[PDB]
Amino acid sequence: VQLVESGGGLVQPGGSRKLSCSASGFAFSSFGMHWVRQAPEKGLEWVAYISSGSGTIYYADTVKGRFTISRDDPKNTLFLQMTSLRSEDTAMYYCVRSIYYYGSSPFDFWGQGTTLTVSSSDIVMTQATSSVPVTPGESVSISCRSSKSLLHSNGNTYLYWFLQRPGQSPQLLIYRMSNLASGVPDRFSGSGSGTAFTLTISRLEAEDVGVYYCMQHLEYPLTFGAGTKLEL
Amino acid sequence: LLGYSMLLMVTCTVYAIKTRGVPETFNEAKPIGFTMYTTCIVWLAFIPIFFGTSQSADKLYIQTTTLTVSVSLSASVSLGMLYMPKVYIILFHPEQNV
Amino acid sequence: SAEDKAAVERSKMIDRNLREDGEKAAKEVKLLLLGAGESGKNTIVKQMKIIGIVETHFTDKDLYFKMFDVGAQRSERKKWIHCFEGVTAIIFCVALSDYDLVLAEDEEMNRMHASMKLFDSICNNKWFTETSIILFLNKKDLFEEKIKRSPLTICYPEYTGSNTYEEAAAYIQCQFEDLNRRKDTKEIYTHFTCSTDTKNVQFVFDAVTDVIIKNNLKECGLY
Amino acid sequence: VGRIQMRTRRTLRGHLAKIYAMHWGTDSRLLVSASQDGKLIIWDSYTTNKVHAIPLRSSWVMTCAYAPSGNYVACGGLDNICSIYNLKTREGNVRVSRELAGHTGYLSCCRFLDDNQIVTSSGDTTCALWDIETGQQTTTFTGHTGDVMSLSLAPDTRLFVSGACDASAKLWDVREGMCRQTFTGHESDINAICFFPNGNAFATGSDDATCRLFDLRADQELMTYSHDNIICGITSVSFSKSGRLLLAGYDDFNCNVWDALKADRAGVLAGHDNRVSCLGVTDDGMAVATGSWDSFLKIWN
Amino acid sequence: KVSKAAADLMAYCEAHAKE
Amino acid sequence: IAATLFVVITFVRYNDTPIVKASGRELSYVLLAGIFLCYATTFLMIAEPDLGTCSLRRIFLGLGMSISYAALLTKTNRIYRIFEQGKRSVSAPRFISPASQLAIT
Ligand SMILES: O=C(Nc1cccc(Cl)c1)c1ccccn1
Repeated sequence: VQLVESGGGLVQPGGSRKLSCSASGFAFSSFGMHWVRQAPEKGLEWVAYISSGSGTIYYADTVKGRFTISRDDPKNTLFLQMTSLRSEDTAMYYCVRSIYYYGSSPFDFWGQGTTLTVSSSDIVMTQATSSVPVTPGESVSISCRSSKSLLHSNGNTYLYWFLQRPGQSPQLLIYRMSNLASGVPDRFSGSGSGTAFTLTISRLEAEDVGVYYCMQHLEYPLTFGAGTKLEL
Repeated sequence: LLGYSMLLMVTCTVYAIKTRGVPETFNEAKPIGFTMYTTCIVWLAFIPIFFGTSQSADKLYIQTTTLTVSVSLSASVSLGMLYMPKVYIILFHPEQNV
Repeated sequence: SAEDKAAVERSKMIDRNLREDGEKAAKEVKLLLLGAGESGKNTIVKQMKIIGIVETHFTDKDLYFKMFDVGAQRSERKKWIHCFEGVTAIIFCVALSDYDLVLAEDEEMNRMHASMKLFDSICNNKWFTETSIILFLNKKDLFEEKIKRSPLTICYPEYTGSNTYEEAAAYIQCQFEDLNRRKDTKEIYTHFTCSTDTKNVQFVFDAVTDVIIKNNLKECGLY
Repeated sequence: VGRIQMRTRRTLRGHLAKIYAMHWGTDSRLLVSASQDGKLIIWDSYTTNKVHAIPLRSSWVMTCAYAPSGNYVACGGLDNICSIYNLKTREGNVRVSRELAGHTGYLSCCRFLDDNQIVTSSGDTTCALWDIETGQQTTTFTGHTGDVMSLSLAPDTRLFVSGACDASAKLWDVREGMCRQTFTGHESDINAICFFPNGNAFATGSDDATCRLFDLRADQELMTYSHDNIICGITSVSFSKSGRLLLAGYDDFNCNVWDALKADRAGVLAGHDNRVSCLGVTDDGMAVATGSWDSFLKIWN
Repeated sequence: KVSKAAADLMAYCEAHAKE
Repeated sequence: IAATLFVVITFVRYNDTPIVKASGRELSYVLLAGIFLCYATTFLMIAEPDLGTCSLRRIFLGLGMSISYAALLTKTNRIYRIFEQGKRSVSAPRFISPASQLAIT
């Protein structure tokens, strides 16, 4: 119900530093834990994922021995065990809560995260037309690309929709098959035939400025939008 | 073959002495241990006569006869002193059969 | 298939929990407790405490017992008891202190025969005739303070015997244990009760063990 | 229609104790079942996995219910309280919402009228209407002659029938709470209760193999679907969304299916090594489910 | 009731390809 | 052989008696057939030492010194478990089913 990141960050250049976010107010025992990482300027990308019981050890396409995951289910917390350092590690790490079953809404609640500064097949799904300066009430529309179809023969589209307020944790708007999730308010919708998706928010108002994401969940390697730059 | 049989006998004996707490209805512990020991005695009697008459006449007359006699004696001891008391109770004393 | 694999793995994780929960339930022995109106069915449950169905749990020699009462539930007893099929032992409690009554306040029957009308019924319905029927003889102490008074002839006209505990005790078994038209599979474990002693729970363990052993013996054609 | 014998597409294993409860949601994709191991388990015939497994406070639970929106689940049993569980929770795990107490009678049917109202019927000869907000009996249905253990609702959410096992078959109303219609003439205690999808018919299943249906507008006995050589009883009954198919669960280790007017056997669902105590059809009408005492659940599609 | 029984002429559990 | 025939005749005639049921009626014909083979290896040895007979002697000896004491061993283990497990659980010690015992033997 409340997740905050701690453990360190910006301790020294070139020195490994493992970090962990504290969790509270939920089981976590039957909950998938992600380690989706945000680029320093724009872009929140996924690097690790563990399921209930530590059965699933899916990793990102940048496979390396330094990237590990450990489910602190007994502690309800989690482990990262960071090793070495790289220029790509200058980023903004978050924490993700997700569950997987019919009617479930994965990626509901995300923690505030912390900034980690370091010194010296895939859908990709980047919002191409991510620049529409419009005043409130203009019914903003955001379109994300898709290399192939996201329907895995199950009749639903494995796509997630996000909303990231400035200086705040990302909030999911509608989960797969274009249905509301996380108890977010109404007027949040959007769908398309195939390999083409759009955003439909009518009765536009404030408290929606920031960056938007377009996530695929067809298989192990996940991806999101590079960045949306729609403001008021 | 005799070593495998003796190992099976040892397991039977350890099992029999483990299951001694069963009441008299299923108390197949003392007869089983007795049968194990009797078969062991029969085989230990078979070993010297079989393995000693090597450089002697009538080796065929001794070895095969003593081996089959020991096998028959072990089988007879097992069958008789395992089931014959039960057959006795069944068809000679028709009062404990209920 | 990432979510489908996680959903499939979720069922496997739950299945492991079911096996662990089922293993505990499998070794747990179910006990059915029943009786007539104030027939001592509530006095027994107060014995193995330290050592509308209410459920009590206690441990006695690596056994997890669980009683399921019936006094607090008033419904059609003869048609909801199908859920209790498979209960290892059915503890029946009758107090030897109420073999007299002014009718029944609801019908024309004394408590002794009314209790005997439930003991026979519970061992004749085609749900419980597999394991056993455990009987408890409550109010054993107060029974003597009524046997030298008005005898058992009030309830049992055909009673012909002495007027002591030894003669009376043998009769009690005949009144209750000899209520089975079938004796090949069902057995009655008649044994008295102690007011302030732990021997009552001792009779529970071995009697439940005896029917448990016979249950395995009855299966596989070995009994 | 034809001789549609059976088609066991899948078998839902995992259960260990006897099953007396099975309900299907409005999405035609989720199934909920109860067992005596104190573990209420929610299934789904599309994938065959345990989506939720909420432990049960009373192992004697004899009934199940699924909310129309798929957000609540209820249990009854020989414990006299309805433990309402909210499926959609921020914490994720399934937890109890409110315990509906005040029955003093065994529980075997508590259908979900809506996301807020419950039509819990108990074995103390009286039914009740419950409210989630206050946890008190809004209505105090009384007037039956015996214990009632099986109800069935209607799509319009404005009428329900409470049938006790004494040839009562009393029809009540959700609001005014009085017996508007009564059907009598049954020769044995009833155990199965169903409602027509159209909302203008009503059938019963008793422990005499005499599964019969009646009419709401006119109180008379329709075709009784007389059995040929069946002497056992009936535990569960349900109606398909088509409305021209009768399905009942019998005590003779099998199930039988009839027609609306033919009143003849149209298929045997004998695939369970025990008596069948559960039956239900999806609101859409695709696939059928069956629960029994051998801790095995199967889907007939 | 007869009309309601035949109302769902395009129902399931008779012949279809969907699971 | 005569004693074994008498024993099997007695055991199959009174096949419902508890005393023969208590002795493992399922794992009793196997033991009696093993004793029969142990007896018949004597007749086999008496015959001519042909290649087939020489092989059959070894086969009979190897089978007879083991099948009887495995049927007995299996029965003992099963009974011990039945009572041993019943001291702490109701779900049976393991596969004490007659088909299981045969499979173990
Ligand atoms: O002779 C016997 N046993 C034996 C077995 C192997 C080697 C040796 Cl020197 C002795 C024996 C056994 C039983 C009774 C009498 N006697």
